[PDB]
Amino acid sequence: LHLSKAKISKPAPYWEGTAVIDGEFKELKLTDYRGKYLVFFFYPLDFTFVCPTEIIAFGDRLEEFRSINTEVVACSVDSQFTHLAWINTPRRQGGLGPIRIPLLSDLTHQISKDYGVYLEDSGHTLRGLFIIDDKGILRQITLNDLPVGRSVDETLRLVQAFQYTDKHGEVAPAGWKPGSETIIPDPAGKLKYFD
Amino acid sequence: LHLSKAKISKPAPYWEGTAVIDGEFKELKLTDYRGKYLVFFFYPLDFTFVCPTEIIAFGDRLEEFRSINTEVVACSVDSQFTHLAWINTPRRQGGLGPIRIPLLSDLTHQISKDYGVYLEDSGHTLRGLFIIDDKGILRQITLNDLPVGRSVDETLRLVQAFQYTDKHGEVAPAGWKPGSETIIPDPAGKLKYFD
Amino acid sequence: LHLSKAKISKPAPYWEGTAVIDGEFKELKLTDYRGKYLVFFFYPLDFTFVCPTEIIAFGDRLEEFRSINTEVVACSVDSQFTHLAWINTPRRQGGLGPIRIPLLSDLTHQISKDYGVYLEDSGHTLRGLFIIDDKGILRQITLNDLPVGRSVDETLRLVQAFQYTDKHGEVAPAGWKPGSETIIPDPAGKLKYFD
Amino acid sequence: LHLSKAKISKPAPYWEGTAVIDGEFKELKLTDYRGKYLVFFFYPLDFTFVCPTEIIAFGDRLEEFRSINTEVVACSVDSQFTHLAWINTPRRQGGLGPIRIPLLSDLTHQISKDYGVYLEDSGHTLRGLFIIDDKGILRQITLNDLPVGRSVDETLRLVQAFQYTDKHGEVAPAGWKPGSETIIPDPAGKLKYFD
Amino acid sequence: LHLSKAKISKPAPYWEGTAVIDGEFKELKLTDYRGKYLVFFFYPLDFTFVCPTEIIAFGDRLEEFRSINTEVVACSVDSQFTHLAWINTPRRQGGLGPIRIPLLSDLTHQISKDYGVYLEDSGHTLRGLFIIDDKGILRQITLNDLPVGRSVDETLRLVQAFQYTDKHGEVAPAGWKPGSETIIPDPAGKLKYFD
Amino acid sequence: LHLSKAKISKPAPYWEGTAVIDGEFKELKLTDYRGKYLVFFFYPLDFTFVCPTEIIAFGDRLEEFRSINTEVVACSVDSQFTHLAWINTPRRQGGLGPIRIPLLSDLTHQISKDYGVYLEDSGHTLRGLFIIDDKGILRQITLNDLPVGRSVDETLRLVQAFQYTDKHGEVAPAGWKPGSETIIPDPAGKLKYFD
Amino acid sequence: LHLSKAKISKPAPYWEGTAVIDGEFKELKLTDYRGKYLVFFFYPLDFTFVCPTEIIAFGDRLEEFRSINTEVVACSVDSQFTHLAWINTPRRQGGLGPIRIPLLSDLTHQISKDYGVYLEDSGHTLRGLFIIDDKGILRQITLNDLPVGRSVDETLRLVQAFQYTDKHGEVAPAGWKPGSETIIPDPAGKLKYFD
Amino acid sequence: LHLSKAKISKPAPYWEGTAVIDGEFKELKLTDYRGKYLVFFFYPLDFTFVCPTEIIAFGDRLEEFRSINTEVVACSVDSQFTHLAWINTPRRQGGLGPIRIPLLSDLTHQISKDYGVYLEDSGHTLRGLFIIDDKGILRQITLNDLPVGRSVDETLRLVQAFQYTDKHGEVAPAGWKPGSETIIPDPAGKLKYFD
Amino acid sequence: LHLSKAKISKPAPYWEGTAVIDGEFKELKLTDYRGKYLVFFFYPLDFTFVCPTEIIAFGDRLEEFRSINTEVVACSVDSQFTHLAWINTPRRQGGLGPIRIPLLSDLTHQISKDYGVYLEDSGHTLRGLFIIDDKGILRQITLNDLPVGRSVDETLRLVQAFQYTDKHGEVAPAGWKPGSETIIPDPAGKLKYFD
Amino acid sequence: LHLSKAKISKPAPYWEGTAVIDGEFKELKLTDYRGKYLVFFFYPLDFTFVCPTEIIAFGDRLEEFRSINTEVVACSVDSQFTHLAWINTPRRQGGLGPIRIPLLSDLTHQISKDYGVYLEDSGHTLRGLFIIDDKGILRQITLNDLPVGRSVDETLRLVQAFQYTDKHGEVAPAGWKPGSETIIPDPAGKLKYFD
Repeated sequence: LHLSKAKISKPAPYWEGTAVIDGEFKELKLTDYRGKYLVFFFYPLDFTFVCPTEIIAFGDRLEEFRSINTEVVACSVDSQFTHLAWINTPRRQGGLGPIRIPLLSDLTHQISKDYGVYLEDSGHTLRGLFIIDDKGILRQITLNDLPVGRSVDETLRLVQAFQYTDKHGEVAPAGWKPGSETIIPDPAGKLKYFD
Repeated sequence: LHLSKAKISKPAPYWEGTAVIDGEFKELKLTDYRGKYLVFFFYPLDFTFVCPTEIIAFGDRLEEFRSINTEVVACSVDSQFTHLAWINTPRRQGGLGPIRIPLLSDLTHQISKDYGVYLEDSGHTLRGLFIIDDKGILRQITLNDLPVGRSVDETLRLVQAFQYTDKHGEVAPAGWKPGSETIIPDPAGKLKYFD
Repeated sequence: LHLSKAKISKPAPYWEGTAVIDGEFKELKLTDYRGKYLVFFFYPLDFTFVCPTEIIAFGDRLEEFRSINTEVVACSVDSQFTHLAWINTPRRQGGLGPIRIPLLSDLTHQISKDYGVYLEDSGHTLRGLFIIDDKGILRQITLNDLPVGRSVDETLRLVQAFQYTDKHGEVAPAGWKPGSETIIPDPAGKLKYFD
Repeated sequence: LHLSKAKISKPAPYWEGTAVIDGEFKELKLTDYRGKYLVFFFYPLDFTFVCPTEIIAFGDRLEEFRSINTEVVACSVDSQFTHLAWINTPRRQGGLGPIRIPLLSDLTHQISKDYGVYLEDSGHTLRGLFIIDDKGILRQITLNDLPVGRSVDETLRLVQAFQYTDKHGEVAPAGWKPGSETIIPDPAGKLKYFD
Repeated sequence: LHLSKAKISKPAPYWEGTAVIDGEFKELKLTDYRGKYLVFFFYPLDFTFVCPTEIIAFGDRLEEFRSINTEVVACSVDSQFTHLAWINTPRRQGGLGPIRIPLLSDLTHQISKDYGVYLEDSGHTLRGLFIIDDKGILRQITLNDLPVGRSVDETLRLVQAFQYTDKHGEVAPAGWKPGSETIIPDPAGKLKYFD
Repeated sequence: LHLSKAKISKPAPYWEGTAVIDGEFKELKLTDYRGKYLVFFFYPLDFTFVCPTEIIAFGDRLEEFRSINTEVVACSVDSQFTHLAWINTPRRQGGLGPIRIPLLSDLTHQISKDYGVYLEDSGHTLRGLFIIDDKGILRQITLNDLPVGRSVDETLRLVQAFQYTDKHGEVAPAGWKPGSETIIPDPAGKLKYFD
Repeated sequence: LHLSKAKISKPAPYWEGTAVIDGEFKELKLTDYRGKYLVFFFYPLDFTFVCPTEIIAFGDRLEEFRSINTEVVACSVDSQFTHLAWINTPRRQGGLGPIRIPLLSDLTHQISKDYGVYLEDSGHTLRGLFIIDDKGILRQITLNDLPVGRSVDETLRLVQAFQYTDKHGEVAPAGWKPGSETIIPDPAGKLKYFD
Repeated sequence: LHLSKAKISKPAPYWEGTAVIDGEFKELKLTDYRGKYLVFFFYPLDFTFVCPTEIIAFGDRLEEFRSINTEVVACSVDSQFTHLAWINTPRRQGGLGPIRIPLLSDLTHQISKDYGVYLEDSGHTLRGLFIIDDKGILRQITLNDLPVGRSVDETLRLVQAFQYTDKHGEVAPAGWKPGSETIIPDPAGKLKYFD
Repeated sequence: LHLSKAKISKPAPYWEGTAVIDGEFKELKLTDYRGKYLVFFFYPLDFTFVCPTEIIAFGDRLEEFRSINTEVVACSVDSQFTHLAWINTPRRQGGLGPIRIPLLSDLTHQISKDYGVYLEDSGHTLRGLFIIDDKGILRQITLNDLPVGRSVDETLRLVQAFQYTDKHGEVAPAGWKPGSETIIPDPAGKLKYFD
Repeated sequence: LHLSKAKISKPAPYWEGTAVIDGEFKELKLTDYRGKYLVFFFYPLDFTFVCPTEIIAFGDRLEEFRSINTEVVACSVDSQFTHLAWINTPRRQGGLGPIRIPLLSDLTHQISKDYGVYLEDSGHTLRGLFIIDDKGILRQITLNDLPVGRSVDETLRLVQAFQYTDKHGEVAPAGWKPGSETIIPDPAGKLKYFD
């Protein structure tokens, strides 16, 4: 039986720990992001394979999140010292190079267990991404098995859709992008859309 | 504390029930899909709002899954009788019209609870999608809060990536599509990619 | 063992939920009925067979209840959206047509379990009818297996008898209808009836 | 919480006891009735008010049940000796007179408690009636608060309905009597009834 | 393991219920007897064999108790309506005829069980008699198997003996009757009797 | 709560111990008496007051028991050495003198506690007497508070009544003595006695 | 496992009961002896064998205890009435004759069990003796199996030794008697004695 | 609550450990003494005050035990290395000097606790002596508070008494020594002694 | 409370995991070391401060262990990928450089908890060293708080002493080094060392 | 499982006991050492082998600790009396001679068990040494199997290292001694040491 504190439409489970932020160690906590959307994602291990490509994909596109009031934080079970060393490893060596996303350390595994992403037999997490709104409420959960990375395009579309539906109180159909048709969640009002 | 039987890299929890399949009631079970990938997704309620758009999006693109050895099954807590009535409601009335995807009924809520998608306060599920491989192993889990639909494009990309990595035993970086570069999961072999 | 909170001669178990009333979604509560008798009945499932005939029979004869200060509420495990769709289905198609009885939705199954009528293996209720007096006290319980409908005539006879015996403190013999002999519940007084 | 062993669609709870049958004490068992429908009914107390009218009502119309392969048995918490005294009491004194219906004695209360009809505060049953099919399965439960008697007509209508639906596998609409239209419990076949 | 609340030397267990007293139903309580001795006895069943002989033997000799400030109450598991019908049955038919002793009803079995005289296999009491003093303390317990009646003479003897020893603080030898020698309960004082 | 193993109509609780029999110490067991009725009685303490008079009353009339195939055994918590001293003490000093009834010693209190006659606050028994049949079944229980002794006449009457009803299968009315009428325990048969 | 409340150097377990003192029954308590040493001893049974010789041995030499401010109390499970009978029995018949030591009665066994001397299989005590100081602290425990009696000389020697070491704070060597050398309980001080 | 395994009449608790025996470490066991009486005694601590006097008093008188087929073993919580250093300390310094009695070491405290002589607040034993017969049954227990030594004379007296009563099946009066009168344990036989 | 499975003089707790050996990932097990002494030490974290100096000190002095049949294994909670990256970091940068000691990865924390060295609040181990003999038995445990490194010289001294005492069965005094005096563990033999 | 209260980085477990200090018995408490470092060490047994050499080693070099504000205390399960005897034993006989180090006694074993050094099978401690800082915090634990002594030099090196790191907040590399290079525990500042 799988156990987690992470529930959609409930407050995201609180976390705090040491992150590497612009080459320095800093205390970071979930509530530092109140007032903004947060994309909080776990990756298995520093110095491995799919993991740097995802951090780099989000990092290189960070201004696309920051301009819609959204922050990104990545997390693995490695220490902050390992995070720093990986950052100071050239991208060509499978390193990260300099990076604008905080890398949070979950050495005690408590944060992983709370978000239900810890693999007990391996001692690290799978690829779990969490979208948390400006009120600290968990809106979306995406978990991938180890071999397959996530999509920045898809995360962006999700954040946009949650902020849109937050604002207008209509609902976003399958595949919705900005500029797409939405639905009034009324059995009479829905007919606008379905005609 | 959230509880489920659904664990990535473990066998997907077994299910069986009545589905509507080409306008008829039929017994359907998870293991009927052994040997093929399965996209198994839950939606909140027949005769509601985001729900028909997702069923229709997958349904209208079904041959794109069937040609990569992948089936799709949708599920809600409504009865098979309600599923049939919704199918026999014109798309213009927010109905489904004829549909090639089985609609599985989870009236006892046991299947929802097993997949960890049941909302105890509402009596139906959230938007939870599950990708299960040809061996019955759970590979990917996507859960959306009620207001925001899923993406057929993204589901397809995920299925493709899991089947690719199944076959070649390399790993798929962030945003991977067919034709994209992969990584040899070796600290020496990974350097091919990172150069 | 079978369990229920519904005990004859004790206050009927409190319920509240969404009902379709006049084609609109309203909160409805058991306490809205204080001051009136209430026939509160569960039926298995919208869009089925015996179920429409029973709802229609009570609806079409509503005045016979209302003119003796009695209201009627029907309940299934279906959603309020499925209720509304059934109401908008013509009677020729097994729909209800417009209806003057509230259709209460018990989607979480709380109400059905409190009344002891929920079938664990099927995920819906059997045919359970409850007669609740104006003080909120449960007077009568009628439970039928699935294939056999209830009787509006028998329900009305029971309501009238509970009303007559509430008022006069005589008791009602077998088959009593308005205009029939009653019995004074005393070893001396009973002799007036039996001679 | 209210507890009982009696569940519709399951074997009626087994019982055995002393009954008065044609003036004599005999051991009577629920399994004596295999092969026949059984109307099994409890009444509060010998030498009381509604109770003799219900026993007489069923008694005088017994062949109406016996000619549709149905037996009737009555039960109260009173002793076999009290039952026999009551039989030997003239109808004109609230007595029973001779009757063809067995009066089963439930002095220990185990039968009452098994059928969920025992009133802990009072030490006797309410008016509970049970229709049990020829396979020993419970089909119908009718519980009345003390002041209001049951109906022979209605019991007869229900027995006929269960027998018809057993034999023809159609279902019986609200109010159904012999010669009334039934419904084919299929979404297509139902339309013959509804149209 | 046999259990009861009735202990010699301790307050007799409280009881209350409905008795037939001069043809009427009245609430009777143990505390109604404070200030008087009470012979409180159980008998198995109304309309049986030994039982009317005992009730009639104490009833017909009631003045032998009242003139020594002693009341008599009889109790069985039968309803008060059965007690009244028994009273209205002529002695020649095994009835009681009018009786001056209250007949307490113990339909719920609570009083029988508190007095340790309830027979779980039969659903009624054995023949248990209890002598309770004016202060409410249980002094004497006599329990007989079903086939053998008790003795009014022996009961009188015991009451007279307890009243004598209460008043004079001497003790009553085997077979003591009024006018008989008693013993000063003292290793010195006793010699007055034995010498 | 008062606890005991002694229950009417159930085998009398097994006992064994050392008794004084014709001035000698002997191993005695309840089962030694199988095949005959036994009057087994407890008295509080050797060298006390009511206690010798009861033992003497039975001892002096022992041939009245023996000639109806009934034995008598007395028991207290005192040791067998105390029993012997008391027997060797002249009747005029509250001693027993020679005696033909066994005096059983219950020094460990096990026998007293099994028979429910032990007084935890005093460390000895009250005056309890038991009538056990030839099959070892307990038929009668008489418990007196300390100040009041038992009756040999009443005990003989009970033994005679049990033996008579054992033999003829009729039952014995209140105050029955040898030569009195008995009752056939049958609703028709009983009318022989009452008419 | 053997259980007791009596522990050396801890307050002796409180006791109270009825003793025979100069031929009279009197309430005695352990606390009556505060301010003086007490030799408290149990013997198996009145009217037995080693038991009288021990009581007589102490009784005859009681002034040797009294003159060192020490009292003696004896106890068995026998009743106070047995104690008195035994005292009133001449020494030449194994009786005690007059005696100046209280004979405490432990009829309920509580005192024996508290002192750990009670023999569950026999229902009396072994030969146990306790030396309790003026403060109520248990100082010495001597337990003999049944066949072998205690020693007044040895008991006097112990009481004298406890009182001496209580007064001078030195300690008493093996076999110390009044007038023998004692030891200063100090690594240097001890050398006075040993050298 | 005081606990121990040592009960008079039952096999003495098994023990085994390392003893110093003639200057050497040897494994010693209780069963090594079968066929002989054993005086087994505990003393608090090596290098203390009363303790060497007791060990020396039994050692120096060992032939008084061996010539009646009795061995002596002393035990404390001290290590065997401490026992040996104590032995190699001259008597004049509070040492033992060479000794013919084994000194058992109970470093783990298990033996002390089995014998109920361990003092939890001090971490050593009180002065507890145990007389065990040739069959291994515990016959006698003597426990002294710390400040007061035991008596070799008393110990000899008890051994001689137990051996005499074992052989002759008579019992030993208070103060018995060899050559003293014993008692035939019989209410008749006893008169030979008392008369 | 602190818990561990590592007990001196008991078999060292089994472990197995992935190690970096010769720059490659290998399964390694405690049982691979049977036949050799093993120094098994935990260090807090790769890429830190005291940790490289200790690993380097043992690595650079490996021959001193291997020439006396002793191997060395280091362990932290870091992944094998972080170990490999640290090994590929030059010593001038706080890396290890190539290394001839296996670096075991304890990512699940199982091994660290089994050895009692895991710090719950920090998510890594303290400085814990374990010396395990050739039979797999744990001989020595050294635990240091974080800021203070261990000593290769002290470890080597300990290994040599355990080897010398395994071989000769003499014992090693404080500060013993090869060539120093040893002690024969006997009270007589020890005198050769101490004179 | 092995349990202990001693955890590095937490307050050393509190202790108190009798110690021998400069030839005398004194109560000694762990809190007596607040304000100073404390080397607290356990040794198996007085009058044994390695144990005196370790105490002498620390004893003779005491001022080396006392001049760096550090105290030393030794402890074994032996009594204060045995400790004093051992002190009074010439060094040439494996005795201690005078020593300035307190010898604390742990007769009850509570201190040993609290520090996790007690050997349940043997009844004494292994060789466990604990370095406790001036704030009462545990910094270092060294446990040796019985055959191998500890090192004064190494203990001294550790005390100096903890004192240096306390005061300067740098960290001490493997092998560090006074005058050796330390490390600044920061990823940038570390490079001064490593380069």
